[PDB]
Amino acid sequence: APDTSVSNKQNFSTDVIYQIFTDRFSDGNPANNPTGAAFDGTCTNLRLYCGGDWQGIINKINDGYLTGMGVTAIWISQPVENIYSIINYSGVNNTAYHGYWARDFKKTNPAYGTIADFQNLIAAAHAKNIKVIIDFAPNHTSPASSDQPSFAENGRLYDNGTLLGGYTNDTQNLFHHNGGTDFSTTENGIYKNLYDLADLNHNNSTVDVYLKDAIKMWLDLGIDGIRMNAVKHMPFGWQKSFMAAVNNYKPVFTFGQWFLGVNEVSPENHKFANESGMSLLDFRFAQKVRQVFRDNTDNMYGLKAMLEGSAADYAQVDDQVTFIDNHDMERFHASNANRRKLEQALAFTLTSRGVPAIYYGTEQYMSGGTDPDNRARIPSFSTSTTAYQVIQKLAPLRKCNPAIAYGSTQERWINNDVLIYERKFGSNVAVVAVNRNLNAPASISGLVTSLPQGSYNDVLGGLLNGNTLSVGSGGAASNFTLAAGGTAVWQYTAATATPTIGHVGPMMAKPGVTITIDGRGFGSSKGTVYFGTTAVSGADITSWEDTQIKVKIPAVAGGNYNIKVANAAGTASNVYDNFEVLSGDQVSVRFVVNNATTALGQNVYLTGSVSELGNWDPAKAIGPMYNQVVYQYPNWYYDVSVPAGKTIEFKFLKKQGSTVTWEGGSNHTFTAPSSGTATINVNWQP
Ligand SMILES: OC[C@H]1O[C@@H]2O[C@H]3[C@H](O)[C@@H](O)[C@@H](O[C@H]4[C@H](O)[C@@H](O)[C@@H](O[C@H]5[C@H](O)[C@@H](O)[C@@H](O[C@H]6[C@H](O)[C@@H](O)[C@@H](O[C@H]7[C@H](O)[C@@H](O)[C@@H](O[C@H]8[C@H](O)[C@@H](O)[C@@H](O[C@H]9[C@H](O)[C@@H](O)[C@@H](O[C@H]1[C@H](O)[C@H]2O)O[C@@H]9CO)O[C@@H]8CO)O[C@@H]7CO)O[C@@H]6CO)O[C@@H]5CO)O[C@@H]4CO)O[C@@H]3CO
Ligand SMILES: OC[C@H]1O[C@@H]2O[C@H]3[C@H](O)[C@@H](O)[C@@H](O[C@H]4[C@H](O)[C@@H](O)[C@@H](O[C@H]5[C@H](O)[C@@H](O)[C@@H](O[C@H]6[C@H](O)[C@@H](O)[C@@H](O[C@H]7[C@H](O)[C@@H](O)[C@@H](O[C@H]8[C@H](O)[C@@H](O)[C@@H](O[C@H]9[C@H](O)[C@@H](O)[C@@H](O[C@H]1[C@H](O)[C@H]2O)O[C@@H]9CO)O[C@@H]8CO)O[C@@H]7CO)O[C@@H]6CO)O[C@@H]5CO)O[C@@H]4CO)O[C@@H]3CO
Ligand SMILES: OC[C@H]1O[C@@H]2O[C@H]3[C@H](O)[C@@H](O)[C@@H](O[C@H]4[C@H](O)[C@@H](O)[C@@H](O[C@H]5[C@H](O)[C@@H](O)[C@@H](O[C@H]6[C@H](O)[C@@H](O)[C@@H](O[C@H]7[C@H](O)[C@@H](O)[C@@H](O[C@H]8[C@H](O)[C@@H](O)[C@@H](O[C@H]9[C@H](O)[C@@H](O)[C@@H](O[C@H]1[C@H](O)[C@H]2O)O[C@@H]9CO)O[C@@H]8CO)O[C@@H]7CO)O[C@@H]6CO)O[C@@H]5CO)O[C@@H]4CO)O[C@@H]3CO
Ligand SMILES: OC[C@H]1O[C@H](O[C@H]2[C@H](O)[C@@H](O)[C@@H](O)O[C@@H]2CO)[C@H](O)[C@@H](O)[C@@H]1O
Ligand SMILES: [Ca+2]
Ligand SMILES: [Ca+2]
Ligand SMILES: [Ca+2]
Repeated sequence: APDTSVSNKQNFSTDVIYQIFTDRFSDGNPANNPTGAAFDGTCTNLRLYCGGDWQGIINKINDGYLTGMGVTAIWISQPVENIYSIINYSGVNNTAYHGYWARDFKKTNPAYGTIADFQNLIAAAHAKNIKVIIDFAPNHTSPASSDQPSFAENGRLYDNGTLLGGYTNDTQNLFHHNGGTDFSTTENGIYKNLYDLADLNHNNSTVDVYLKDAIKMWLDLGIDGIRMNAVKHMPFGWQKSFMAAVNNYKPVFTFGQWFLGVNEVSPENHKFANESGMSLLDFRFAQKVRQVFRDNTDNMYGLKAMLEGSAADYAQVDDQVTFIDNHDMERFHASNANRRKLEQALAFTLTSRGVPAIYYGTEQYMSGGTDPDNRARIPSFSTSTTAYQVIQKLAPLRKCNPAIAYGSTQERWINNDVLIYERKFGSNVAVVAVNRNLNAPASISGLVTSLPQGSYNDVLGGLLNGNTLSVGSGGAASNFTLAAGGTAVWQYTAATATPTIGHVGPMMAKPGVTITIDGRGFGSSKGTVYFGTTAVSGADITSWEDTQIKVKIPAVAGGNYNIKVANAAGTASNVYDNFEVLSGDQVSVRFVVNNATTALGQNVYLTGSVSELGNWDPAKAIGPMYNQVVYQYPNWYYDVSVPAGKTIEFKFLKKQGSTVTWEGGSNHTFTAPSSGTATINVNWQP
């Protein structure tokens, strides 16, 4: 199938995700509704179950609501069994309607449906060219009272019905007992409880092996993607090991939730997206959008800065899942705000780089404050809304115009309130004009584009007061007036002659695993694939078509390789960098070094004889390591993904900037577990 096929689990850049709060979408089966104090059929008490389930999703998939909108993928609440308790938080009853309080990762949440129901949902979706993404929160189980065991379900973790352990009397140390996080530091938010939620200990072999086995069941069930909950609250090294487990089995597009506040630009976050094996929800993008289009706290120069910066900071900016709101923030549409603000933010998002995600009901102009007022039941299934039509008109462009799915992004015209940007990929172009100023039109002169000479009709058909464009020679557009609150889209599509790679997934795996290379101009006859200088052709190239190529990763040494391809004629494509070839199956190992004294600003890192540890290159060292929670300075610790069963030599370094101090003596050595976890403890050698 082609790159845009529903069968493409490794690429969502040509799709448009619709995030569904399962309980608040559609109750397709009243028979599975919880009862009594745990239920409110009228969905007035937004903290109880409202009855929304998987059958309801199936129904809306079958009645054209989602298809008619151009939605090609859905992101649903965590499907696993949650606790059944009703939690009283200061006179307020609560339930796990949101699916974030897991109790058994190998079972379904009855409220949502059964295993069969889930299977039916997968089949119904795939039958309508709709991919299924599931939320997965392996950070914790549920709320628990380390003091009072009778509280809730004591954060009890079950394994397909078999109790593994609870928060109280945690002799096995399935959980963390480091108190609660104040979000003061990254390490603080990782090894301490998220609120009162029982923090799972991924360095516990039973926990590590359990979770990995769990996701495998869901993969076997047919999921096309994973949305990892609170990734900034789990060990990065462990998550890499988790992603390797997924990629080395059945790779599916995975993105994590790493919240970013207004104006927050974090290198840690960039590094995670660039090296974890998963992408992220674009909070940087979402927060700037809200400033620019919703709150009026930044102008188009901020949007432009975000677009340029993000393209340079994220190795795979096209893998970042964009959005304008979600279940953890005020609904984008303010009760008395001008609807055009939402329509414009949506139009911008749908035509921008990455993977667009639309919070359910956005298209019905739902308003609401923070939890749980942002999770009201969808008020209508109308297709006549302006927002609904904007999506219906733009969403499909991600499939028919590779410029929008894989194209670069360039600012072509700009001022305080106006942004005109261009997307380009092969013989495809798209230009988007946006005037956020709802009371003042703008005069556009001097606009230059990559569009071929001619007249271009607004794809939105003037729905958002757009207009026709006139392109002359050199691609210079004739003067035009951009209406107040105007938004227009102009495009050009044609067959691409030369091989051009627009996407690669997954971006991290061990040799032998099959990767998907998408783009255009590959030709119909098998060509060549390059991993760095290594050439791959013939049998290992499972399939080759103009837009998609499936090839097995060659048995090259672990490392970072640049991906390139050549058509049958020998014509080379562009280079898609940052591909990580694993040294093999991975395991999460905790490295601990004692007595590593440093000065303020100086940190300790880990370097080793394998690519997973940077092959002795300080620039590629692992860290900086932690020294507050699990161990205290001068003791340092860190959880790293390493090649399972390999004898590895390592050493520690002290670094300030790029200046590096090597641990003295000889190399430390150890053999990585064949499965599960392990902890290596050593003293820093002078
Ligand atoms: O059971 C807990 C909830 O679980 C479910 O939520 C999940 C999220 O849906 C999921 O997407 C993900 O999101 C979390 C993310 O992983 C974290 O990194 C972090 O993300 C950022 C956060 O979103 C930002 O808003 C911000 O937080 C700051 C906050 O904005 C700021 O105001 C302040 O917060 C303090 C409040 O101001 C103060 O009033 C008090 O809050 C109380 C709260 O009022 C009270 O009602 C009670 O909260 C209950 C809640 O009412 C319940 O509904 C239930 O929520 C569950 C959700 O419904 C699920 O969807 O349980 C809650 C907790 O028991 O208690 C609160 C605190 O005791 O204190 C606030 C904290 O000081 O400061 C914060 C921090 O700066 O920054 C974050 C990044 O640093 O949080 C995301 C949302 O939790 O994971 C969730 C967990 O599965
Ligand atoms: O949340 C706290 C801060 O978080 C963020 O900081 C991160 C850093 O930016 C990042 O680089 C990294 O830091 C690591 C650092 O790089 C490593 O070197 C290592 O540090 C260890 C150090 O090498 C060891 O020598 C030792 O430090 C000793 C230190 O040498 C010695 O002087 C003494 O320290 C005393 C202070 O000198 C003294 O002044 C006082 O400290 C006060 C502090 O002066 C005061 O301002 C106040 O600090 C605030 C701070 O101002 C706030 O901005 C906020 O800081 C956060 C950063 O902004 C974030 O970027 O909160 C702070 C807490 O109040 O209060 C301090 C105490 O009241 O007393 C000190 C003790 O006598 O002793 C120390 C200890 O032996 O140990 C170092 C680590 O223990 O590790 C660093 C972090 O682990 O990571 C940071 C967090 O992720
Ligand atoms: O492929 C090459 C090697 O790559 C890998 O090596 C990595 C290290 O394992 C790893 O630890 C890290 O190294 C850093 C080190 O940990 C830090 O401590 C520091 O090192 C500096 C050191 O602390 C300083 O004192 C100084 O070293 C001086 C040394 O003390 C001094 O005696 C003299 O060295 C001479 C030797 O004494 C002498 O015996 C002879 O060495 C022979 C060697 O005995 C013989 O076996 C053979 O060596 C092979 C080696 O066996 C192979 O395995 C292979 O090594 C690789 C490592 O295995 C990888 O892990 O190649 C070697 C060379 O072919 O042949 C040797 C030469 O005949 O000669 C020595 C020099 O003539 O002088 C030195 C310098 O004054 O400096 C050190 C560095 O400044 O920093 C290290 C990183 O720079 O990373 C390594 C990868 O870079
Ligand atoms: O003509 C090329 C020129 O186009 C854009 O410049 C605009 C500018 O953004 C407007 O604010 C206004 O000054 O009109 C200019 C066109 O004359 C691009 O921004 C700029 O990079 C480019 O050179
Ligand atoms: Ca139901
Ligand atoms: Ca945690
Ligand atoms: Ca790249």
